[PDB]
Amino acid sequence: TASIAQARKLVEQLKMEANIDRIKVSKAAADLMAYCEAHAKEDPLLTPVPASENPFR
Amino acid sequence: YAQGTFTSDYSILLDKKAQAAFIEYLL
Amino acid sequence: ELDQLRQEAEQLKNQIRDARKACADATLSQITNNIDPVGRIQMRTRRTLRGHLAKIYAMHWGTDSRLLVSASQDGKLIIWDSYTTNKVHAIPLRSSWVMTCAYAPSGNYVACGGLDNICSIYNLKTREGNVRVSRELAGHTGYLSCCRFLDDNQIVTSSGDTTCALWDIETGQQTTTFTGHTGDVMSLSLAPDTRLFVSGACDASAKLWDVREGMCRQTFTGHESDINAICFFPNGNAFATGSDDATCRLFDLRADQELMTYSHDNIICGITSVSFSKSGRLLLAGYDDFNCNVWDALKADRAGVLAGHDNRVSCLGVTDDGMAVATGSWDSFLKIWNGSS
Amino acid sequence: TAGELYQRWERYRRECQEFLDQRLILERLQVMYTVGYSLSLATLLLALLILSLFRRLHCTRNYIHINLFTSFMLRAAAILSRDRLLPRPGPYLLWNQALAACRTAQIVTQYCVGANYTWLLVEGVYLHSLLVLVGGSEEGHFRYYLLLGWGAPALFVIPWVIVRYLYENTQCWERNEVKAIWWIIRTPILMTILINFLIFIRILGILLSKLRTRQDYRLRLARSTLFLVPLLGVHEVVFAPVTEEQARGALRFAKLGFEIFLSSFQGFLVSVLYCFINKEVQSEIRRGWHHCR
Amino acid sequence: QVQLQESGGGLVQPGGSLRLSCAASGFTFSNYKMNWVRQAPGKGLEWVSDISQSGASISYTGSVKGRFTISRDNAKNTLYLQMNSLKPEDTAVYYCARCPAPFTRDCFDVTSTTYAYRGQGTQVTVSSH
Amino acid sequence: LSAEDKAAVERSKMIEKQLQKDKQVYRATHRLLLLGADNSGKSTIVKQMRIYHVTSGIFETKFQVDKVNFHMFDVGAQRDERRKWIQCFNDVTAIIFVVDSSDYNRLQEALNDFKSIWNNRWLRTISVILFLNKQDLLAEKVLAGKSKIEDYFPEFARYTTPEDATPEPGEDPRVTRAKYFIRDEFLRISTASGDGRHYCYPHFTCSVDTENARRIFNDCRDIIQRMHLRQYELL
Repeated sequence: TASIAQARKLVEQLKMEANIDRIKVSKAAADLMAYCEAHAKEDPLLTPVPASENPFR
Repeated sequence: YAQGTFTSDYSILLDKKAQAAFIEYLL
Repeated sequence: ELDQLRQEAEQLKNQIRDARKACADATLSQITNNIDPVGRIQMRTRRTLRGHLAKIYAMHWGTDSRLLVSASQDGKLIIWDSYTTNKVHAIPLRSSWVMTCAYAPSGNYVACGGLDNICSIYNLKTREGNVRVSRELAGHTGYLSCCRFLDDNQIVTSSGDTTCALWDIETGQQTTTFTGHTGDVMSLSLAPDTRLFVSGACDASAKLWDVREGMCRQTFTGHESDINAICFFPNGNAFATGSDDATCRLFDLRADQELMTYSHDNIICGITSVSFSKSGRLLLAGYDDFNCNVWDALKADRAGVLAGHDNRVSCLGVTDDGMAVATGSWDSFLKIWNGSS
Repeated sequence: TAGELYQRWERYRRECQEFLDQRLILERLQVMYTVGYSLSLATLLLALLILSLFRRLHCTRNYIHINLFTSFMLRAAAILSRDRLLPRPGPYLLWNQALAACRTAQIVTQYCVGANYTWLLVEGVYLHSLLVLVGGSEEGHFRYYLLLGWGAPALFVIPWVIVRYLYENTQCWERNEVKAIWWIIRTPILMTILINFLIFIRILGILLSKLRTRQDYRLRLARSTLFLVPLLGVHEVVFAPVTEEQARGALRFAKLGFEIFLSSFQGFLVSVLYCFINKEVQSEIRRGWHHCR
Repeated sequence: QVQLQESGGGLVQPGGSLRLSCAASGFTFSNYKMNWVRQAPGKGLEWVSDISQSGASISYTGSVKGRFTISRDNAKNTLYLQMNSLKPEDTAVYYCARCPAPFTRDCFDVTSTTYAYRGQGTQVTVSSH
Repeated sequence: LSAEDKAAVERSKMIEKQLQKDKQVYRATHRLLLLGADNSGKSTIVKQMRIYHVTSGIFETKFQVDKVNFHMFDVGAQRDERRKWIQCFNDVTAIIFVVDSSDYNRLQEALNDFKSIWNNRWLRTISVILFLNKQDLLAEKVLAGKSKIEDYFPEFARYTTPEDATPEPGEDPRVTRAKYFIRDEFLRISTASGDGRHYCYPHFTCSVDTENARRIFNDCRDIIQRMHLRQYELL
């Protein structure tokens, strides 16, 4: 039966997937904030670069 | 060609009035 | 029998859902409440590239922030220059229907593929200078939706037969296959480390795969319709997906759950392409109602709008240095936007 | 003529020394038709501007509309320029610089009228080729249309310069003494008009098939033909019913006035019918305004 | 998680009546044209009925016209279909399946062999002991 | 500096010259999409024009009528769900929808497929050339009378043969009433929402017919004329 093969695979897939370590959203959101602020000065799209050096005149 | 005929009719119609007046102006 | 397995599946999903809620202290918006607004963002169309006769379905910037390759349904694959607008190649395709395109990180190869189940690959730097098809990676059942050049010798193709595969160019065979989603895989994006990658499908779920191991690691389910496009956060620990409900959702890898849903009540169309800025602060989303929206990753704000296209926007790509944004569309025009001090 | 009168007037002294009402109606037509001409110059220039600089509307069809519109200004401007000169005996009661200027202003108007009339034929031919002709993808005939649009009237007016100058030269090319010389310029105008009538009939025949296939009907056909008549300039064919009759009386002035009327306001009518009524450009201004706001 | 589990069904005598309720969660049960596809044994998936975004536009297949009624409750987040005068060939497994996209009227792949937004299926059998 | 840049522009001028040549041939040909079910005679329709020859994905057949070229695409190996690749065919001239009239079972499935095509957002401006295929078998099924269309379509008892019907000389009245009911079932969907952007062109076709490319030609020509007339606001 094709149904029994799929169901066995799905349970095995979920069983291994559920056994992972989850980092609290407070830390995860902090890391996203830290990366954006750290590289904000080197983002030529959020803060436009002076026209003297951009290639698109 | 409306334009041409109108200015052709106007060309003579005003010219003829100048004639019959020029002679009468003398007398 | 069948009931025994399904009963475990329902309970197992319950375990995951309860575990995710356990590690959810505060939302991303709650933490970023003190972050100052990005501010109004105005963008000017620096260049407009014309030469495609039909709608544009794909585009990909080069590794040197130059030579964007774009594919259109007239059977053309043009390689532009983005400076002086000069065209470098006009590679003609065997099949007029093309749904994706790629540019190799080395810049030597360019891939293709579409409603033909074949990922044609072109060698740009031939000995005689003439571009010829180098490989025809066949083996997919459904159409091809996206193909990203993972290294100059491998390529990950996402097809419409609910599979993604990793090819070897020289051998021309599927090195490994990722039998995941139950619906068409519509988009693909490799991690910055070229180790993992993600894929949004038509079942409203974007999975995460290990290229070396070959099996899915995590499954993310927050959407409610087909996922049309998907990107990666520049650090590789988050990603954003756009679907047919006009919502862009920023998922997190370590937290294994969605964080923000960028949407508005005035938008009902549905995203076709997403792409982050260089630093990840901005999130551009190519919407169906003819214009793109420049969101704000840390707080849904809709800083700007790039309303300059006639037909729907089906493309988006930010250069490696994050200097320009190119938005192809179904009006056969590529517009290269940029900031203005 | 008047000029011959003074010539014989002076020679008499050498031996010695050893029509009111028709003027008013023509003047009343002169103000009336220059009102339409001046208005058409003002209104269509607005139409030409909002349709030429917009990159959204640049199909080959609008290129002819751009060229058809600019032929109306160049025709209307020439008429206003020539009418402004008008070296009439009354302006004065020896003179120079005007009889030659009237020659230059008139010869521009003759080409300007020919350019407008032959451009209506081009639009009719292109529309005919867009429906009746099969297989031709077009976009390669624009070289020929531009040549026919502006180069065809040159063949109509350049001989008119030569043949009249050496045979029946007049003071400033305004007096038409002989009807034989009135041709060469008039005949191509009639030929272009007659060809457009055949093209107009063919398009009405096709449009009848389109309306009958999907079935109110009487209203749709009526609006379409009046939408098509000014485009091909075909209304003029029924105001020229073999001029060999030349009926005398106020009917001739009334017929000429109505014929003058349509020519004067043709530019304004064509401008408003294909720039304002046209939903594509009208709705496109909303999309452009949305970006501005 | 778009889940559309169904209820009702079972054994009913010929000429009787039955009611199926399909409860939708994981998405806004509104601005979504729903359907009631069914699959008889030995046959492919076939389309039975559909309802518009907020009612007022309802259609049925030919064989069930005048015998089934379909109703929706946006507040209750449930989709209803009520049978009447059951017939022996109506024995099939009924599914509730929504249109792929919101604010649309072109539900495309609802009777396909596989579809993401379809329910598990309720078995309805019309026979006598 | 300009010495190398001129070489780049010289290549860009050569590329544009070839692109202009390919623009004429791209705009000269008409691209058609062919759709249908398993029972529909899609292959037989293709085989009729397969004579003019010049994992698989999509097939293409090139046939030319009256010096006008047509491209005719038929999807070969794609999954059941077609809501994602159908958006590629939003620029085709017309959609050739083939229906098996003599089925009475999957006819409702055929009607639903037409309804979704008609109402699709990206196919709202594509005219559909309807080919009610296998009309010869419909005569045999109706004449025998074993299977009754009333059993699947309840609104057939009150149906009456349309006045504008033009049956073949010698066709039975029962067959004419039955064949025009199927046509009016599809046209009810087409006229419900199609005002002037696109139309349906029904065609009664047998299993084998020597005149089918002309029907596509005589009906793609109508589509082109209507679009140009609508561009001029004359329609």
